[PDB]
Amino acid sequence: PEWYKSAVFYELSVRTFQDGNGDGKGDFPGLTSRLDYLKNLGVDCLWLLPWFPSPLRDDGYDVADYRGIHPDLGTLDDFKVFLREAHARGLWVIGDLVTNHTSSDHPWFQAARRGPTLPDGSPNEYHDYYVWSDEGKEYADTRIIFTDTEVSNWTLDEQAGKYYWHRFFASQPDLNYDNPKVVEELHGAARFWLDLGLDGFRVDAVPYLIEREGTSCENLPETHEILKGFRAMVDREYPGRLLLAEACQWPEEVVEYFGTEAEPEFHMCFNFPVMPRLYMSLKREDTSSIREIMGRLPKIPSFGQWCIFLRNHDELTLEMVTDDERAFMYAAYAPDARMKINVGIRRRLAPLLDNDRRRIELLNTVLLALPGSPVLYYGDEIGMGDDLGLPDRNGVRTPMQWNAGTSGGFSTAQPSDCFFPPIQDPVYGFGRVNVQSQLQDPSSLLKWTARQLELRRAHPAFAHGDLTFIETGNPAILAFTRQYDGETLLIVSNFAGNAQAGLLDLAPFVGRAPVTLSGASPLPVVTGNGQYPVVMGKYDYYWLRLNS
Amino acid sequence: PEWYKSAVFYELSVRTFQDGNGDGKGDFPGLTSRLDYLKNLGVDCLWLLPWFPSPLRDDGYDVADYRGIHPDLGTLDDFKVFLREAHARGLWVIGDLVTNHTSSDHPWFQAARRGPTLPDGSPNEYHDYYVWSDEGKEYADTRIIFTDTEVSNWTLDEQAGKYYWHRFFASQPDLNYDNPKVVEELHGAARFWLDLGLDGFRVDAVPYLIEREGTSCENLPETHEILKGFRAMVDREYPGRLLLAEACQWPEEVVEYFGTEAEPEFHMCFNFPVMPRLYMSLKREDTSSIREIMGRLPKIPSFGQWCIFLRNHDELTLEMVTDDERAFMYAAYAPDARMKINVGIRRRLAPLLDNDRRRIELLNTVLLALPGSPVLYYGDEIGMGDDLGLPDRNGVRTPMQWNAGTSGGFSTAQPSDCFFPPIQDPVYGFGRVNVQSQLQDPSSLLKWTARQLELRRAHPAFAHGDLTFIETGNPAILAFTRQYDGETLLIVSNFAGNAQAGLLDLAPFVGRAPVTLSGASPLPVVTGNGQYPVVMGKYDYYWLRLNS
Ligand SMILES: [Ca+2]
Ligand SMILES: [Ca+2]
Ligand SMILES: [Mg+2]
Ligand SMILES: [Mg+2]
Repeated sequence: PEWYKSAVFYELSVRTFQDGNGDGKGDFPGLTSRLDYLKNLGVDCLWLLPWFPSPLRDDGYDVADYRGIHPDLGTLDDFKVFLREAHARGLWVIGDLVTNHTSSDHPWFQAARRGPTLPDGSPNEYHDYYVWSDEGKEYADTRIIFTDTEVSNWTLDEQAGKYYWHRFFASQPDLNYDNPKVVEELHGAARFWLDLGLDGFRVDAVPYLIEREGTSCENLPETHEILKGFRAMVDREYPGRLLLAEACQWPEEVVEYFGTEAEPEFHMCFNFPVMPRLYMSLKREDTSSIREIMGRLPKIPSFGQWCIFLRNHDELTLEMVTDDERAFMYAAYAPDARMKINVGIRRRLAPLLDNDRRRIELLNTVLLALPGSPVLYYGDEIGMGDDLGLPDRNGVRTPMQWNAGTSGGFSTAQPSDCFFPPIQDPVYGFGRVNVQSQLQDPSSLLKWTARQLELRRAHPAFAHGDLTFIETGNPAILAFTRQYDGETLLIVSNFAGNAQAGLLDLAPFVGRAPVTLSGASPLPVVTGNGQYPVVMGKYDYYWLRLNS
Repeated sequence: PEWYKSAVFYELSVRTFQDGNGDGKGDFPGLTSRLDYLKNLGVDCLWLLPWFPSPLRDDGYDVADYRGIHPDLGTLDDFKVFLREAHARGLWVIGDLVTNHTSSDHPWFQAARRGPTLPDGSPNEYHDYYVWSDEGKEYADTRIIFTDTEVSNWTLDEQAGKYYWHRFFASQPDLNYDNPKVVEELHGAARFWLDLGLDGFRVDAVPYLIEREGTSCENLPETHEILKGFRAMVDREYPGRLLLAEACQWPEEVVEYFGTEAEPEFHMCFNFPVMPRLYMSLKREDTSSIREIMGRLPKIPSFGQWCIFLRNHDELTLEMVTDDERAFMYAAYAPDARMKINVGIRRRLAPLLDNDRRRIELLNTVLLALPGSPVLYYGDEIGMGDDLGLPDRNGVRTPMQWNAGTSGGFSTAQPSDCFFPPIQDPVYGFGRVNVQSQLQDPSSLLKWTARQLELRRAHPAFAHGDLTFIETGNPAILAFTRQYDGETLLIVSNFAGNAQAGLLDLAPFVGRAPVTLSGASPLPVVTGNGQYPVVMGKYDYYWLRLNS
């Protein structure tokens, strides 16, 4: 099976991981010097956030050169050293392809804004690279994604005297994918990095590629068309490489980004639909929305694999939940208005869960036990907090906390000279929360995460097995089976904060012997009608094997 | 009924708790300013470690003046203000009465080592306050308690040309309790403090008052008589004041330090027999130990109440335990040789349990649920560690860690200037383990301990009920009821580090529904023959209520 199906992912920003020269910004030489840490954590694949030259108006997602390294982060040779040294340890590394839009400082758009026709006689080839409007009335009935900061997806450009389109900030003008010249430009930027030996791409914001008047301008077939062209190129020209899609839509729409077996698209998509339902189910102590939303995801093609996660560099997004659910999630997890941003919640995993390690453990359990490949977000393995006095989603991207020395070992610059300030409070600051202390503590959250990934890595049914929900008689208790290659695991999880009893329907497995995955503690044989009484402590997780 | 039966005790030492004036030594003004903290934690009664003038060769337990305040800790003035502010918060205060022995620098031993008769001709009435011999040959068949330091319980005095008796250090000569003037002198010392409003005394080294030839010199009939007369004096004269006794012995001998209804002795005694079995059942994952030794405890008088603890200012003592049990304890809990001392182990609780919060919560659960009155060792509520670079048993008496500031908030003197250095290592140092942090953390151990304590006081069967073990089918699971005034608690505890199944024998309670104590979540009703199946996750505790 493909490497990505068996891999564990780790999402970092090199501007925020490890500063190597005291300017207060993370860089590639600083990341390289930490590769052993990630290896020994149990990670296989590093997903780096954008590293290209950029004014950093959307923290680097507004690219002004698709084929360079941002001068903050080092040189193209620093990048090459880092790639051969990650590969030498057997890590894979994937990039972030920002295909929907460039920065307005990108030279294509400095060219395009001159207008269809140059001051010179001739037509401007670059004008058609972007999406222009005389009045800016097209594509109405089209939501605004960045809702706390933009009032329209059209913006007036003094130079061109026309309107240009942008799904995100005005600093990020959309690329026009109806121009074949733009599709080649994208292909050629991907080739440049694959040629360097990068292992693949997380492709950002795929639903918003093609616009069409009279539609929502999400998930249009033309978009899927272009995406299949990209997969067809990679298949032909770089077999083995991974394309991974960010596509925050509803179950029915997300699954289309795998394409089909006849016409493949992405190898992987994030499982955005479950992520918010995990959090809500913990507050209602009812797990049915996990079962409902999981049950709407169809099966995916053979090459496919879900990517599963709890948090990331962005807001905990609520754009694709019911209106009732979003109101509930705000009251439950954003009690201060400062905690919201756009249509989401800008908080890290530990503070979302009141820093309760029993809860952090339970959720990481469910992350690791669901059909997919897990991606961890840097710092959640040590329980990092957030800095809510920082603009946009930056309070969730503070520097990695390595020890209790200057700026948590991230830099020898002082906290207020760092790009973002490292967190310094009594609960989450680097005095209390850092890698070094957790390397020496036998019962660390970090030690726990490592040992828990070891446990998954010894049981391939987690990566490759099917999934079937067991009836339980108690909505607080979620049980399911993962089956593959003969092995049958049974995962049992309590979303309630006190003891719960359940009655599992194990009728398909009468005569079988449940043992724990850790130390094979035996449990009673499934007998009779297979209805199986269980009791569970607050936030307990049972990882079982049903022996035939 | 009697206030000590229903109280939570907290053991601290003034010198290491809080320094008010910045000389690096804890003082009574500093302790006074922290009474809010202990009141809020849920503590009812402070239990102070010897505060008297001393050369501190055994850390205050070698007393040189029974009626004063050691100048390190302030004046008798400051101690008065302390008792007032404690009492104004509804806090009882008991002291330590060190009764078997005094310091070489006590005026009595100075006067006594001047021979049986003086230079002038008169008799020396002080020579007989202490126990002398000419050859040092009486009382073999007697052990050395400080096996690591002392080779004989006799020690020649250069100046008196005789040997004096001492159970502990040669710096702490044993007082002679065949001399009735000594008894009066102790009643005189106790009344000094009772008269100031102290609420009682723990009496240390109580089993060693009387020596007799041919005998063990422990637990002697004449020893209980002096004690019986101390109880009489107190009851007759300061009624309602508490007498607590440290007596590290086998169960059948410890129970008679209560004496009887006819002849009362102590109100309370430390339950030394069970405490080392909690630790052994954890490692063996086998609670048979605890049940064996609890059944060997005979019933106690009506005024009687056990005092349960996990740890104290001393080594974890293994003297009163089997050779095989001691070898098991050392291998499991003393990996390094200098963690051993005096047939014991000198580590604090959190290091003993590998800093595993699940293991720490579990044993605090059992401390709080066994029948008796619990005593907390200071800093265990936040998870302090120990320092083995300090001699003797001082490694567990580090300054209380209040916040991340200078010397952990214990003093403005910097760490090398403190009486004992405050701990600074990466796992248990004050930058990471401290009170202010855990006040702010919604999910801290300090907060878990306070909540668990107020969950206990809400259910008076813990303090007063009886105890009945319950069959379980699985040695790793301990289960028992506490019954009192028509309330039946049910306590189920998993001492294994993975999931365990049990069959709870609940026949008496058929028809009744087990209800969770935290949140009132109901479990299914006990049907059929009372055989009630359960599963439990690693180190789980269930605190249940049975309702008819
Ligand atoms: Ca677009
Ligand atoms: Ca004596
Ligand atoms: Mg730098
Ligand atoms: Mg002082």
